[PDB]
Amino acid sequence: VLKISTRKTPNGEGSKTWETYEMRIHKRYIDLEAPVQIVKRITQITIEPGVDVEVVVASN
Amino acid sequence: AQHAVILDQEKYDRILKEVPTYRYVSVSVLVDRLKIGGSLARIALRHLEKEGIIKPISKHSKQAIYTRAT
Amino acid sequence: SLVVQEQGSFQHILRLLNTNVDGNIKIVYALTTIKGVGRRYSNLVCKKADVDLHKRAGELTQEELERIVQIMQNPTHYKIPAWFLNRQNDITDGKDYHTLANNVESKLRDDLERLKKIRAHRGIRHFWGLRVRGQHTKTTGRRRA
Amino acid sequence: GTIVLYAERVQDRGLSAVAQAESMKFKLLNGLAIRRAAYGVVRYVMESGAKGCEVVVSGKLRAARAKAMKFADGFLIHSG
Amino acid sequence: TPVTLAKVIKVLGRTGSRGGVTQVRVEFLEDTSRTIVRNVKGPVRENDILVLMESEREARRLR
Amino acid sequence: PGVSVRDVAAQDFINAYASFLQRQGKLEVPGYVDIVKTSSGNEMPPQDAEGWFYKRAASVARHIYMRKQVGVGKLNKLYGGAKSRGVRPYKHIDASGSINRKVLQALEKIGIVEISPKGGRRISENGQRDLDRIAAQTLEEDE
Amino acid sequence: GNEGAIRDKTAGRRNNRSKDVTDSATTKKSNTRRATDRHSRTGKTDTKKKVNQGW
Amino acid sequence: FTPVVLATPIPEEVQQAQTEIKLFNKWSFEEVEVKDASLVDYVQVRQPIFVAHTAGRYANKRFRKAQCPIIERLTNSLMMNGRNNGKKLKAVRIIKHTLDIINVLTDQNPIQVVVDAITNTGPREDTTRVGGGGAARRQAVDVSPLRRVNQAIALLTIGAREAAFRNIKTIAETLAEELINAAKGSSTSYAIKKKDELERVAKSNR
Amino acid sequence: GRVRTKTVKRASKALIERYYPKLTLDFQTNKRLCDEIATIQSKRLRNKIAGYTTHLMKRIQKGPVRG
Amino acid sequence: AVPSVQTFGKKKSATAVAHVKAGKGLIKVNGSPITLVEPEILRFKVYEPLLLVGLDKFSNIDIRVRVTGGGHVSQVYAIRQAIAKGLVAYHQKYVDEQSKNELKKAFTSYDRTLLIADSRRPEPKKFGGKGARSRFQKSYR
RNA sequence: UAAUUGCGAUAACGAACGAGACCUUAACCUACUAAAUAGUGGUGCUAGCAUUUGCUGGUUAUCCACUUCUUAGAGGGACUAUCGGUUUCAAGCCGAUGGAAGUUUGAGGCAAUAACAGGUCUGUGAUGCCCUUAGACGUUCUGGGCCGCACGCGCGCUACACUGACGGAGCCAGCGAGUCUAACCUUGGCCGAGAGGUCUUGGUAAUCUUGUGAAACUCCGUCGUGCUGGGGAUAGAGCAUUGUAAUUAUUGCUCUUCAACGAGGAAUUCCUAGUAAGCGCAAGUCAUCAGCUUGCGUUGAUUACGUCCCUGCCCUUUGUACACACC
Ligand SMILES: [Mg+2]
Ligand SMILES: [Mg+2]
Ligand SMILES: [Mg+2]
Ligand SMILES: [Mg+2]
Ligand SMILES: [Mg+2]
Ligand SMILES: [Mg+2]
Ligand SMILES: [Mg+2]
Ligand SMILES: [Mg+2]
Ligand SMILES: [Mg+2]
Ligand SMILES: [Mg+2]
Ligand SMILES: [Mg+2]
Ligand SMILES: [Mg+2]
Ligand SMILES: [Mg+2]
Ligand SMILES: [Mg+2]
Ligand SMILES: [Mg+2]
Ligand SMILES: [Mg+2]
Ligand SMILES: [Mg+2]
Ligand SMILES: [Mg+2]
Ligand SMILES: [Mg+2]
Ligand SMILES: [Mg+2]
Repeated sequence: VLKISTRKTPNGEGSKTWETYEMRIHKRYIDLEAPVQIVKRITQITIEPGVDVEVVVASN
Repeated sequence: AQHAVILDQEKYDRILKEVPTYRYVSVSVLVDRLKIGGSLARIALRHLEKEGIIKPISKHSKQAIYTRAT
Repeated sequence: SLVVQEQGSFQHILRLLNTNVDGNIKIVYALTTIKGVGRRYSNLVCKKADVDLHKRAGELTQEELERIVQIMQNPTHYKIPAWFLNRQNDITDGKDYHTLANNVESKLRDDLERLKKIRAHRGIRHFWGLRVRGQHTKTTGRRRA
Repeated sequence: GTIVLYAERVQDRGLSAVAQAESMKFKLLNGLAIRRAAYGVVRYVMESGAKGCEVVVSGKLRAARAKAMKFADGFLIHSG
Repeated sequence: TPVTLAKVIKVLGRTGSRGGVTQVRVEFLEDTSRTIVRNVKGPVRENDILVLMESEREARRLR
Repeated sequence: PGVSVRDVAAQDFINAYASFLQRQGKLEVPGYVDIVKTSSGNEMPPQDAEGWFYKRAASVARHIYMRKQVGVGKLNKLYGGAKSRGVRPYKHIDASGSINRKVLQALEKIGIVEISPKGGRRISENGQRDLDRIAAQTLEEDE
Repeated sequence: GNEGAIRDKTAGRRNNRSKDVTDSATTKKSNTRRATDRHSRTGKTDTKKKVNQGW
Repeated sequence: FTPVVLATPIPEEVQQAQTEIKLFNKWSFEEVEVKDASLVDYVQVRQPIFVAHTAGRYANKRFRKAQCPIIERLTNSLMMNGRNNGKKLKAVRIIKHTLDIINVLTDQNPIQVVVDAITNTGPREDTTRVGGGGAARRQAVDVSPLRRVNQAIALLTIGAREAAFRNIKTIAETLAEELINAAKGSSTSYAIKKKDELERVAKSNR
Repeated sequence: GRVRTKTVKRASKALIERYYPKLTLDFQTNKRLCDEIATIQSKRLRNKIAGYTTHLMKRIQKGPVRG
Repeated sequence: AVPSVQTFGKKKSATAVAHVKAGKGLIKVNGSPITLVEPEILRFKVYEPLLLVGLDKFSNIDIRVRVTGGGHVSQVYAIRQAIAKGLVAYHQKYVDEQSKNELKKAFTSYDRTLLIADSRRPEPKKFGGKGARSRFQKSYR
């Protein structure tokens, strides 16, 4: 959870009110053993605005 | 500076003959007998235990506590 | 540790290094009433002089005291380091001293003078009876003088 | 070629805050009465079938002293 | 020195402008069948036991 | 029965080992000990003077025995505590890595600890050995 | 220069200390105007036409 | 008591006194009775306990305060004055010591002696600032049991805390001495003096 | 304070009005009835509601209730 | 495998897991006997279940406790809990009900929340004070 | 009632905004879907002690099984439930039981209409008008200044010690954050009294720093009421780090120097449970600098559970020649 904690006032007067924004980062991973074909079939599609898909290979 | 810090010969004899009758004996008790500062009082507690008189019925730092032998 | 006895051996108050030291205070801290011997310094001098730090100032054989002073005013020979010392790197002969007793009063004045005499700000600032380490002087320190 | 733009109309602007704000701006700037400009906006948003809508104009018209107005119609909730 | 013990029955309420004081009716056990209203300082509930230092001078309102 | 060292109260153990290392003679004690301080966050040196190097070594050993591996950087943190910054609030401060590193080097020459892969210092088989022994010694004083 | 700065008597803590403290030091906020917040000073005025014509 | 051994073993005084009677650090909760009517129901004792430490939800209701064991109340109250806020381990040990000390003097269950000083220092009646017109006199009141217990604890500990401040006697002895002197009010104890002086004034405005 | 809002109390009325046969002195089943028979947008509000239609049910059995 | 259950205990942010297998009566915590636990003044707080229910009763089992998180008191309240729960967990699956219940009767009738974890938790600080309720000082003039 | 929250009375009836609902976070799931970036039991390989099986460790994969603990999806859970007392037996309040949980479950987010000449043109390439515009009020470069010290006022930090200081030893969190066209978080190894230095290393991170082995705290010792070894201001002399730059001492370390302060007048602040108080840590700022803040967990109380005396506000009644509304 990404927190930013600012004063509300753009200046300085007033009882010092504080406010905290937060951006929630959700991260998942799924492990698959598959041939070459399905991988691209599975990566090109299921694509979504908002979700960041990243595919790594290899055992290290 | 105001007394109780050394071992004035008569003092040791005071420490042997004047310590029955103490239902309670500890560091504070030893200082209260117009004698011995806490330090040599603490050395006394150990060396009054060299043999008897005091029964060790409590542990440690800050607090000691002792009772007359039987 | 032990119960001791002693005759008339130990004397209360003893005067070494032109200053008075009370007996019946543990010899390490007893030593500190000398100008230029803080707790650390005394502790090491005593450890270096082959003395028992269970002993008061009062006890101590003349010889033992003899040693202590000797080491105190030559800390370099008797393998006390130098980073242990209040005047490393003089500024004239640039040797490494450890200035003690009546002498530290002098040497403070010596330095305070060298600054004033060379007209450097810290000196001027000293001459004025002000704070010299750069602290804000608006709100703090108003009794003094 | 590794970046690509595509324009696209919006399914009825009437339910878009941002669209209707920029409309007002254009109403006043093109020189319309204030209540006229505000009311037509409210009565088109409503017309585009909203549950409710409110328009504030704060600032100064002609007089030196500044004022505000609320132009509202139909239903709104304000919390949670 | 006479001790006089009374058992609290019914909490009456708060007096004293501040309100720390609570009115209450009691019944002494050493010869019952006789009620008195007292003023208390501490927190009180029913069946608590009060030591009346003197046994006959009940009070009322407190400013 | 058969014993470990975990079967022994920390202070009862460490003093028992302490005594032993002194009672022994095999060591390597820096020599700056008696003038050094243990941490920049301290005020006075140890009051054990002759000794206490045996104490930390004992402590240091027992610690490493109780874990996989540990280095100078961690011991410096273990042994350090609060430091009065005079009139400014307290702050934790690490202890000195000279004392520690030298303690690890000593214990190893004496063969109670060895270097470890991955990193740091690992308990040694010959440490396991002798620690489990004196622990057993310490439990048999209460028999 | 600096030579002057030390040579200059009438300086340093000693001197100030022996000088009485002014009373502007122990004063107030002064405030000056705030009970006139609502009473407009412009002397001008809008008018019921120009306001109607705009709002 | 018939002993019992398993792998990692439990010591003799441990096995013995425990399973048998459910007694304190090692003092008896049985016997130990509240010599003043009332104060019972407000001086706990039974359920018995090993030490005076307890993650107890004793605040969230008005009178549940009273169900806490009166020893652990006493120790709870030692741990204050800024520097000592929290520090219950500190406190707990002081009591364990205090009790041992008290035990040495005059025998008696030390926890019982605590009971006596507690009862014996609670103002049977007091006073409060009533209006009546600016010139505010003092109306006499009869103080509740709870206020009588509470106040006793505060008064007892406080007197000792002040005795303990700035002298060689340890905080455990000053507590002990206050307690003992208050076990039957010798009027040489800070608590009784203040109790009795409270009831003096309470009487003279009636 | 645990005084129920109007939405709840109003929903209890309306329910008891048209489903008195079915419903019960028991909340747990009264709970479940609500899911079937009525639409609510939160678990909380549904409980809220049913616990009160339960309460109302519970003292109807011992004489009428106004409204 | 032998008969075995795992339990845990919590207090503040401490969490103390226990394993109560069948064995010859050991009672270790983190890898040392329960007799070595420390803060020492509170040792009888974690002995507490054992004596509450009869120092035997453990002769057919082994206990290992592993406390991570929390602090130097909360860990003691967490380990005692997991012990007592472990004893009731086991009987529930391997002994019989009555045995289990009698055991719960002893703990509850005494209790420092032995079977049941304290819901108490730290309330968040809010701006304007160094505390959660505590407020920064003010002056007016 | 926390609530124009409801009950009830009732020329009103039935509703909408705001309150509530809702949302977020902290609490309960041996029920569900899983996990070599979390972890457990078993087994191989292996060390130490005991040996009679035992006890305590090692081994980012030598295999097997599980999901209790950790993680986060989906659900479930509580609705002041059951019972009781009280009340116009109305809404409700109170107690006992059970329960993870029964003070709006705890804490927040959101939050109507209206008022103010509240603050902000010094956040804005938001902005009207006035001013200025080449000897500039544009801009940049060098240097000083915002820190300047008879003094008044506020927030704070550290203290006056023995429920303590010091020295050894025990030894436990939670919220975070970290390096690409770069030099961020730093383990480990050596060197160094320390601060630091140096050689390497892991991590764009549940993977490495880090179990952030934090501090109060606990234990065994020294000291022994003495301005004492409480306290650490002020000042001297040296060593290092950041930076182009440290003088008016950035900060860090070492020796020395060793002030006031012995619980604080009139006054005044904050606070009701994991709260107050004590105690540290991460984050913002940040080249370097926290005695500040925002959050975090650790230790953990005393005392109410009331009232209208003080102070502040809200409501009704009432007067008004005010309505730019007692400025
Ligand atoms: Mg000196
Ligand atoms: Mg400065
Ligand atoms: Mg709403
Ligand atoms: Mg809301
Ligand atoms: Mg330490
Ligand atoms: Mg530490
Ligand atoms: Mg402190
Ligand atoms: Mg699970
Ligand atoms: Mg209950
Ligand atoms: Mg203005
Ligand atoms: Mg602006
Ligand atoms: Mg400024
Ligand atoms: Mg402020
Ligand atoms: Mg310490
Ligand atoms: Mg060097
Ligand atoms: Mg790399
Ligand atoms: Mg001094
Ligand atoms: Mg100091
Ligand atoms: Mg920072
Ligand atoms: Mg600031």
